Amino acid sequence: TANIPNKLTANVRTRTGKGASRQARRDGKVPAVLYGHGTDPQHLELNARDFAAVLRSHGTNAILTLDIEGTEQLALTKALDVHPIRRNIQHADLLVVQRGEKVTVEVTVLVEGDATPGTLVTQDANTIEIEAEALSIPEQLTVSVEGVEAGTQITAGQISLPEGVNLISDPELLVVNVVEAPSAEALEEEGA
Amino acid sequence: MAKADKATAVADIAEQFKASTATVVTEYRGLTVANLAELRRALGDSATYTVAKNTLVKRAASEAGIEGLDELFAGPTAIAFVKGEAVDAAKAIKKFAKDNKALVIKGGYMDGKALSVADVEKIADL
Amino acid sequence: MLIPRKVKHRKQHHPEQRGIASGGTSVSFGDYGIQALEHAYITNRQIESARIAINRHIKRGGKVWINIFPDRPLTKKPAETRMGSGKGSPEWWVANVKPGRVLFELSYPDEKTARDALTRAIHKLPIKARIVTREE
Amino acid sequence: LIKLQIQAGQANPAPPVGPALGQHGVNIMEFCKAYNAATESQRGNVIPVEITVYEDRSFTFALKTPPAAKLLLKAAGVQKGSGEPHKTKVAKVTWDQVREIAETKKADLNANDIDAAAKIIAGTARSMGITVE
Amino acid sequence: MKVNPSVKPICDKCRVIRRHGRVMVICSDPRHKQRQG
Amino acid sequence: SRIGKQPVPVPSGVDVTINGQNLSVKGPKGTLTLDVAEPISVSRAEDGAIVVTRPDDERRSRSLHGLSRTLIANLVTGVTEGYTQKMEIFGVGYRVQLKGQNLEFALGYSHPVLIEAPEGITFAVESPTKFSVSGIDKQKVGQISAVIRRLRRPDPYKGKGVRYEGEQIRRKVGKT
Amino acid sequence: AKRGRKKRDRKHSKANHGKRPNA
RNA sequence: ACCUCGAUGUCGGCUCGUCGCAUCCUGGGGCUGGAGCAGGUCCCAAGGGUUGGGCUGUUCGCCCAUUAAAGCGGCACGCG
RNA sequence: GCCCCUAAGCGUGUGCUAAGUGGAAAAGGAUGUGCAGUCGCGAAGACAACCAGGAGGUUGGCUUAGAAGCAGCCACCCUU
Ligand SMILES: [Mg+2]
Ligand SMILES: [Mg+2]
Ligand SMILES: [Mg+2]
Ligand SMILES: [Mg+2]
Ligand SMILES: [Mg+2]
Ligand SMILES: [Mg+2]
Ligand SMILES: [Mg+2]
Ligand SMILES: [Mg+2]
Ligand SMILES: [Mg+2]
Ligand SMILES: [Mg+2]
Ligand SMILES: [Mg+2]
Ligand SMILES: [Mg+2]
Ligand SMILES: [Mg+2]
Ligand SMILES: [Mg+2]
Ligand SMILES: [Mg+2]
Ligand SMILES: [Mg+2]
Ligand SMILES: [Mg+2]
Ligand SMILES: [Mg+2]
Ligand SMILES: [Mg+2]
Ligand SMILES: [Mg+2]
Ligand SMILES: [Mg+2]
Ligand SMILES: [Mg+2]
Ligand SMILES: [Mg+2]
Ligand SMILES: [Mg+2]
Ligand SMILES: [Mg+2]
Ligand SMILES: [Mg+2]
Ligand SMILES: [Mg+2]
Ligand SMILES: [Mg+2]
Ligand SMILES: [Mg+2]
Ligand SMILES: [Mg+2]
Ligand SMILES: [Mg+2]
Ligand SMILES: [Mg+2]
Ligand SMILES: [Zn+2]
Repeated sequence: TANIPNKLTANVRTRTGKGASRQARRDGKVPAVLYGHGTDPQHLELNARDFAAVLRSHGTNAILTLDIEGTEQLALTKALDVHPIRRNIQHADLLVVQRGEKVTVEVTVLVEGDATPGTLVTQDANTIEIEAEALSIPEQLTVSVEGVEAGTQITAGQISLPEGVNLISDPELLVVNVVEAPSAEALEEEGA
Repeated sequence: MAKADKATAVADIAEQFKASTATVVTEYRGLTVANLAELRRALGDSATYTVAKNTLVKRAASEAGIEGLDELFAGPTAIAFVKGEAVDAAKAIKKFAKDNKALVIKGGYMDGKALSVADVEKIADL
Repeated sequence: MLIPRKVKHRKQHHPEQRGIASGGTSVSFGDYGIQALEHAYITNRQIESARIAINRHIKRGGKVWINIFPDRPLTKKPAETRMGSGKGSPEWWVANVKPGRVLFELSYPDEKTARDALTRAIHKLPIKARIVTREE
Repeated sequence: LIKLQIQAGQANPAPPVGPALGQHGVNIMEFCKAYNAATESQRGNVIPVEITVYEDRSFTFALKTPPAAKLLLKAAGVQKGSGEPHKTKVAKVTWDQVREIAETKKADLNANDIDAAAKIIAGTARSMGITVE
Repeated sequence: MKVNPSVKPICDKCRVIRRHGRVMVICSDPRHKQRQG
Repeated sequence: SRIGKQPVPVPSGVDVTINGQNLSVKGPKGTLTLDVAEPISVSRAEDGAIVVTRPDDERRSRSLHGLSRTLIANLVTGVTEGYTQKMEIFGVGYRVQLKGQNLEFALGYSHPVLIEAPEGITFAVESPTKFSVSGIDKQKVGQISAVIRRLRRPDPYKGKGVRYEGEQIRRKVGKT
Repeated sequence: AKRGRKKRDRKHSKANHGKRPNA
């Protein structure tokens, strides 16, 4: 797995606080904090539009090259602050990284396939935990479902992991549960 | 329809022509899929009978010497690629036009020449 | 009609309506969900009406999740009585819903039918609400 | 130019047949006798017959082969098809019956060869849900 | 001529028009003819 | 707009006069008048064409452009050829006759009914049941044809009354 | 109910700044 | 429980009205599971009209004959 | 607060609205309109419109008087 770093421009914040953050969000700037093993907290501001586009293109766990006043720095999107209601981006958490670093990452698992018609499949574990390399973090992990019948329990173990990818979660996690499709009678019974 | 699918169709139709010895261009406006499928029974034996969009064909026809068939793309384009022998497609289309009377042959091509209805009928007879 | 089996205090103050939802703000079980936009109290009957509306629509298959339980009560005193003389007696069992909360959750193959079912559900609710999927 | 499906040894019912093409202005008795003669030259199969109608009311009967699903129902030996295809597998069909039905429907199909007809017959048996191996 | 605060295209042949500042629905079927009011 | 960017050709038997925004067209069938709106500019291409132009593509300009272009086209077509509509009636004993220029109908009412052809329009009955109307103005011809059509209430059961030829009436069956 | 509407709405006068005595 | 207890007379009925339309009749339309006759329902429409008796203090209600119809409401549940 | 009533601005610049919105109101309905943005197809000619087709298995199986692409249920298949 070899993904390209993404190039973003950051400018160091002049003021910090709720008023400064509201003002910065007002004119299209998103506040971010760069903290890592370098033990240097940088309060930065990013273009909201371009950052959002990069996130959409390359998921939540994207590797970034930030332009701190000419300096190109490798960072990772550790956390995002989204408004519960209007789905903005409120704040960003960025972790300094050097190449060849072991990274702990939540990666979304997507269920694809054609289950048997008398089957309903429920995706129970929304996202799974991976130890990998900073330059080689998947975007999605795929689970195929074909011929799955009766109660077919897919645990965290059965997900295929590429090279350099390590499963941190306990492999018991029911990522996908295959069940009998609820009946025309069963639906009228739950909740009463 | 997307441009990639059109490019793939252009390449495939070009490839099918390079495997064809000669071609016939006809008009099908005015026939149903029933008799059309019966024709694919008749023409599917040796030759190949298909239809393509003219703007797709001219990029497919610019490949070989069927660049002289650009002027026969007027009207709905039905192409008969004669692969087995030469004359089978011409006589089969002539009889299908005699029975149906709903087909008009725009022309044909082979041996470096694109040739009109009279010359096709000659080769269809010769 | 979902009624809690027992409560520690059967007569309570009104659930106060300030702020936006902190928990339950994401779709967690089904493919789709309904996100609330207003502040409200939601009773038993509204929930069962919406749930039957969904069930009638999707009909055959797919499963539904209800993320909120009407466990906070509301009392009414008998009519034709003056003010005072003690608090009333409980009648109707509600839940305090704030904007951002996810009410109903659906797992169903088809997208359009799912949206239609959730729309039928929303029309039964006293508040503005919208359909939210698990995609960001 | 209409179509009906009428059984082997049966003719002249009121609901399915009589008014069906009696409102098409076609002579019913001559059709009935001719189709009956032909189908007793078949001896064995419910047949779909297509009436080709003209302006002077002269009619021609198009006798296509007995229906593919009906041919598979008589092939698998069961009187009734399944209520839940691919779930309720009432009977079984073998590849040799598949080839015989493929020949008959080749006489009825647009299929150019035997294999296409066999694939069509497999689809037809699946449509009603009888196990094909 | 239905008159309702809601007007919707009952069948796909229905078309929605605004005449003289009010919204109505026109269709070949006179049953589907309705007005928003 | 998109229609309003197609030039209006002037046939040889046609004469055109333009006075600012006013327009007049004279041909074998007579003379007709028209006025265009302030936003729209009108020119005559010396190649025997008419050009309708707009300065802007806002709502008023876009809407008025095609309107004015089609309107002048209809105006010239009226004095070149004219306009003809056909009527044809259904029902037993439904009577149509011409008295000079005036049209008389007997559609089942106790009394017979009359309609008067206004100036610029004429009637022609060739059958007791069907006839035609000729005129210079498309709009006036359509108006009179409509008022003729309205005379008898529509019948989905037996379909009595006047009709256009091309139109088809919906019909239900009164079963009882 | 008209009168209560009138008073509660004239409370919104730009001079009253959203407050008037007696609602 | 905000005016009225150094007084603001309270039910039905009679006389006299005035206004609203959320129209009972008359008028104009749309749709019909509208053949016609006769209907159903929705929209527009306040010009005019909208009975006499038996029982009840009665309002109301039932009933008897009719009428095109025998509307509902506000005006201190109008008016001592 | 500044057109007149009524003292002071029918003030300047850039837009927006057609509803007297301004100068009352809900769920909800809706090709009004402006700004900004995402995805599709589009000269290899897109969309609309104008002309030709949309066939065979087959009336797929159950239910049914009936069920044949078009009360209903299951799969939702195959050739030219
Ligand atoms: Mg508090
Ligand atoms: Mg939450
Ligand atoms: Mg919490
Ligand atoms: Mg609501
Ligand atoms: Mg409705
Ligand atoms: Mg009130
Ligand atoms: Mg208050
Ligand atoms: Mg007092
Ligand atoms: Mg006093
Ligand atoms: Mg007193
Ligand atoms: Mg009065
Ligand atoms: Mg009214
Ligand atoms: Mg009327
Ligand atoms: Mg009416
Ligand atoms: Mg009146
Ligand atoms: Mg008057
Ligand atoms: Mg009154
Ligand atoms: Mg009083
Ligand atoms: Mg009174
Ligand atoms: Mg009183
Ligand atoms: Mg007194
Ligand atoms: Mg008194
Ligand atoms: Mg007095
Ligand atoms: Mg002054
Ligand atoms: Mg000012
Ligand atoms: Mg000024
Ligand atoms: Mg000014
Ligand atoms: Mg106002
Ligand atoms: Mg409002
Ligand atoms: Mg809405
Ligand atoms: Mg078919
Ligand atoms: Mg059917
Ligand atoms: Zn309609």
